[PDB]
Amino acid sequence: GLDFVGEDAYKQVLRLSRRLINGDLEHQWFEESLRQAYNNKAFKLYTID
DNA sequence: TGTCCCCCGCGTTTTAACCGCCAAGGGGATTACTCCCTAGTCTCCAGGCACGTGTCAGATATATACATCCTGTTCTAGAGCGGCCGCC
Repeated sequence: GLDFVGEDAYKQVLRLSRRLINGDLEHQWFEESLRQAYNNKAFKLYTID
């Protein structure tokens, strides 16, 4: 369920940051989703927690 | 005994070693279900062991023959000496 289709990207990355701070996201998957979601442009949110 | 060049003691400046802190995510450790194969017999039989023996490669033997090592003699190169020549 890390895909972004059928949902606004901003609310989705907000929820992703919530579970990212929550410590149950397996970080590499989170930066991979950011890479294939915003075409590598969201590199500043890797250390949001 | 000498030497000289190879290694030690020390000054200086980097450098990565140890420590403080942080997550991670493969991975060690534990628990459980289950499934194969190894524990344990019965019977037997075909390979393995004790016995017996003809035999074929190794050892003894000795003149012959290697075979290299030690030594003697000769060849040739090197240093010393002496005679001859030119110069002051």
